[PDB]
Amino acid sequence: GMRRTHYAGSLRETHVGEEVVLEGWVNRRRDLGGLIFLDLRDREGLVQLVAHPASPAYATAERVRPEWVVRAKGLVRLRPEPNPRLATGRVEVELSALEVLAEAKTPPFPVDAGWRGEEEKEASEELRLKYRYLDLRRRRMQENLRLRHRVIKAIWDFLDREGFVQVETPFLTKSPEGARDFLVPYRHEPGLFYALPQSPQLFKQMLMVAGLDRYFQIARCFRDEDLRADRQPDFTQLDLEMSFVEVEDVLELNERLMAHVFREALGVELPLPFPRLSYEEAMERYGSDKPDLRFGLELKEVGPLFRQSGFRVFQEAESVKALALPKALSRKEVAELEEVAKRHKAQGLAWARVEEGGFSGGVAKFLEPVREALLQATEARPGDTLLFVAGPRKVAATALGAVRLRAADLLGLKREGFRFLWVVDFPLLEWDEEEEAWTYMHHPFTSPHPEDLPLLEKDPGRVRALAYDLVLNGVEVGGGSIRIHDPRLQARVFRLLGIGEEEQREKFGFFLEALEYGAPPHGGIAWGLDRLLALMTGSPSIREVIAFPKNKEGKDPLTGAPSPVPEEQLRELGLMVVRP
Amino acid sequence: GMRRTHYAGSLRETHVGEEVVLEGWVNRRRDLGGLIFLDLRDREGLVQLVAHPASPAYATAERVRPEWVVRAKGLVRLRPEPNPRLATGRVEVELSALEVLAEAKTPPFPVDAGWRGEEEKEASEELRLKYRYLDLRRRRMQENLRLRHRVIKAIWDFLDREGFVQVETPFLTKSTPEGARDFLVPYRHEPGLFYALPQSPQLFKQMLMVAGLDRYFQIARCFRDEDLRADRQPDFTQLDLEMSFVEVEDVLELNERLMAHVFREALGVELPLPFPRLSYEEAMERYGSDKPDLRFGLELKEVGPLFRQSGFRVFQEAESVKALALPKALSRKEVAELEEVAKRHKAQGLAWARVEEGGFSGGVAKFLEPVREALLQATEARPGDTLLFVAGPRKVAATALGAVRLRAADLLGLKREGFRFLWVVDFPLLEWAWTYMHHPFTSPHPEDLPLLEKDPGRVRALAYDLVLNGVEVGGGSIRIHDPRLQARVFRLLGIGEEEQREKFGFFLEALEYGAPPHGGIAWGLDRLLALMTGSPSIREVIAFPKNKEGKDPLTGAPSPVPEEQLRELGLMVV
Ligand SMILES: Nc1ccn([C@@H]2O[C@H](COS(=O)(=O)NC(=O)[C@@H](N)CC(=O)O)[C@@H](O)[C@H]2O)c(=O)n1
Ligand SMILES: Nc1ccn([C@@H]2O[C@H](COS(=O)(=O)NC(=O)[C@@H](N)CC(=O)O)[C@@H](O)[C@H]2O)c(=O)n1
Repeated sequence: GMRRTHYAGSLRETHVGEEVVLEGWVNRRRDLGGLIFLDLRDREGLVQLVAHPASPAYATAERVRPEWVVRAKGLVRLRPEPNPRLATGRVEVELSALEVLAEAKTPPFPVDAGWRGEEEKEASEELRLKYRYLDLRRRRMQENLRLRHRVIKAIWDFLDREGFVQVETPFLTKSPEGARDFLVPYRHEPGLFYALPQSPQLFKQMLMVAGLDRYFQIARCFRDEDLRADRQPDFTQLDLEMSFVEVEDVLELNERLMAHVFREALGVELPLPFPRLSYEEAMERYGSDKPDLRFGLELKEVGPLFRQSGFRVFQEAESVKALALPKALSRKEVAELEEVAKRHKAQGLAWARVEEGGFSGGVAKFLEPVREALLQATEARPGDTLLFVAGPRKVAATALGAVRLRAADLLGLKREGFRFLWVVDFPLLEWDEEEEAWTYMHHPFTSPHPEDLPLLEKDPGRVRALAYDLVLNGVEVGGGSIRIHDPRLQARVFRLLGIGEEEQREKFGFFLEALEYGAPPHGGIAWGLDRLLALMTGSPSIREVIAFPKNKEGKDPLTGAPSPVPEEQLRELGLMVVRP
Repeated sequence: GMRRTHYAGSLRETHVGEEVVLEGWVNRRRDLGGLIFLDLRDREGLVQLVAHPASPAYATAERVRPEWVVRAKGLVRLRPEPNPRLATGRVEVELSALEVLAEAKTPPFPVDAGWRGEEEKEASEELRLKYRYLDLRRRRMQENLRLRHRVIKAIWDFLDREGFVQVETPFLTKSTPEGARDFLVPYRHEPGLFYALPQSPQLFKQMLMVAGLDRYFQIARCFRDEDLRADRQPDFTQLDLEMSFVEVEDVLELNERLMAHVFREALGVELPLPFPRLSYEEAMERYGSDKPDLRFGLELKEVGPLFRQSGFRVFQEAESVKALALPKALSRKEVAELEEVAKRHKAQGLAWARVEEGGFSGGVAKFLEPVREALLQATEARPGDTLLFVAGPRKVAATALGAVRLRAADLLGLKREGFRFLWVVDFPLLEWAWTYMHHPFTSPHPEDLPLLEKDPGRVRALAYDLVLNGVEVGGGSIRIHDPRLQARVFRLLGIGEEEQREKFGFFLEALEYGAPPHGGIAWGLDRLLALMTGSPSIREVIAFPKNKEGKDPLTGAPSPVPEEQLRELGLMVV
């Protein structure tokens, strides 16, 4: 068997007196009165080795430097004084033998602090990526990757128990989730390409046409986007699909799955069921379709209070939303929130102060005439600051919701734990304020609400979709919908989305043909697994939970990708780079 | 909750008297005696629905057609006589309600017969792939896909219990001009730059050992743009794993126990442990192949040193004479077929003779009588057998008679059953300049290190192949962890410093920061599943594979893109 008798970090006082064989890295060396103390490290943590001048191990111990790899043999003994910061801190290994398995030069940044329970100083992330195989030696990074393992295994255990079949779907496939495709040139016929899948969407629906009833996959997705907002060129989804389901069936299975994952991998109990908010409810109350429920400060509609007001900017607005903050803001901070508001298309931010009887600052003058109704509507107390955005309903909600989020940081609100929620009853179409156009919030295979089918031709903007988003702590961690299984309806919805019969055949003809062979009712969802793991670990970026990620420009400092290829190779593909 | 109360195929006599709600596809319809029989299908199998004339569902049941999707409601009853070919065969459902959820076109081929336990006529595979979502309705295809699920879950269970960490590695990585051709991905923001899809996770998994994770695995997709002949797909799946502080023995032992766990859990088959082991040299000598089929015997025997004084010059002067004893007197037709198999494998010919009770007859029988007692003790041949001989260079004679041995198995109608695994070990590190076999990180055998510069062709590697029924299903090695030894192997290969950096620079630098001893392996998961299912191609164990030519008839890929999509990438077709 193995030479190793134990993981180094697993030794305890119950092993005192045993002879052990250990293998690991030298976390740190210190010399004292002729003794050589080596902190030996493996994935279970540190244990102290002691090399005595009279031991045969001593000559070898004198050569050793940090990050060298050694095999050590000796007797577990109690330390005269224990180190309470270490799990092995009561014991040490009295070395009888020591062998160097590998030498090492000094690393470009330290990896030893976290194994001692000490705080790690911030290193340059471009350097950590360039030497990612050293960065991954740190305890925090190994914890992240081992949590990732435990989450996926929990997912397999639960979905296997629920009868889901794991199916691996293609990577070299047909050239659809609202991004650009990554292409792969076909070598034998220049001008031909594969595309990497933006998601397995069409394949998992075909697996329902095939009668497998329920599917899942830990799927890699590839999307060529502006990597703004911590995007990686490829990323991981828990993808799943079910047959003969309504929305509620998908929502309940996912809730139970999430509670299982959090229980088994984090030791956290998630109360069930998750809260549910409709799209309109979410934006009315929070000004966001990804509400952060870790704090209050809900938005209130006060437009109907100003229909007789001399303040034309309020009186003409479709909506005036208000938010009461429990603090008297400085003029600098107010201007900061005003800038946030203006960055979200608002015409501006109004403000005032609540005092014992009257109001002070900003627009207080125009607030005095409606004081009684306003205080009942906002629940504001003396010392608060009231903020207002006036305008069209979606802008006013969205602008003051972003002010709300920013203000939680300014006020230092303690936001704790994991607050999941479903957002449901999305409209089928979203209005692009900029491009003056209708676009789909979810992909084109999302089923409209069956009660709304006659509105597809009469009034498309009132049409509800059978779609849903899963939100965690103000972050979208999942999204899905019930699908269209009638080929007539899917073409009808394609026509509505501005897709003629020619484009339908060229992009989706194979899938529309599949719908004519008896497609069952089906629906599904996909989680953003990297996003979820980042939240579960409190990481600032999904790069902390991916073993070998790209940097922010989608480049790989570790390997040098992306890079040129030999001119010979590029000519074999029958392509050339166009001259600027 | 769900509308259905049960999977259609899960109903048994224990459900008699319950009212059920079922959803599925119409497998077939038959009218007999005024009753309408509908075989309702879902993934657990078929159940008979019966519509009686008085029933509200009677008119609906008469109009439904194959592959329509329906919801049925009724009472579970015993059949008057059971159909034992169905798991639900003791029961049927008396319909009270029947609702059509989707109509269906007549499929281009039948998918109904397997679910009744009947043989299925072979359909054009190109037609099956074009309508793959329909092909996957067949019972056979769903069993393959569900077996694949059970194998992967069993791998996760076992390796998780043994302390392995699953780690996902990059799909967009560095293109290298190293050997097999990469599939490329253009980098939009800087035309002329490309990512490559990974040929394997090799460098990432070794770096994970340098990172101290101790033991890793991944169900990994590999992409290799090479010749697709011999049932290859442009991408395929490996079970990929790596371990620290191991010797060859530690890797083989782990993989043996893992494989036995997989077969027990996913197939209900017991694999005796340990697996047999043969060195590469023993495998070549006894079977003429580095992937021996152990499902039958008929071992090759070296008889060269028997004819060093025989008059038969072609035997007497050959470097090697290999012999094989077949337990059947063959026809002159059969011998000439084996002879052509030998010549097709670079042999000069195939000598033969029959073994009689007192001596030999036919072919080269005359030159065999002087050495009869020794020839028979070496071949263990009995009267009635037929001796085949190939004389020539050692590797050629072995390889040719090994292929003769395989073709002979079919001629004799040998029963080849079950699952026969073995390890092939102690491969040579190199082969003639000099070149490595798989990748250049494989460790030399420690006791052969001084021969690296003196006698390189005799240096053994710490490399191993896993073979099942004559097929390579896995390969790996102990890796080099000493950078000075890795540079030493590169100097032996003539691979300069500028070429090392351009091809492995980031990994060779990683070795300078303390790499532990480590080693690993990868299984060909598709290949293993095809063997586990008796499928003739890995296409049968992949949900949506390419055809034999590498194209996808289902979606039409690879396909052109609009010129604007390609111009945005800064590339053009020449
Ligand atoms: N660049 C990114 C993008 C996304 N994601 C995460 O993928 C989820 C689903 O993606 S999705 O595009 O919203 N819809 C789909 O892919 C559907 N096919 C799923 C279905 O309808 O069943 C999002 O909710 C994010 O959490 C992430 O992490 N990084
Ligand atoms: N076109 C194919 C090719 C292969 N394979 C299967 O991958 C195994 C390993 O691949 S390998 O190429 O022999 N080496 C490696 O990839 C090393 N990184 C493994 C290691 O050293 O740990 C083969 O033994 C086949 O069973 C398959 O299925 N289809």
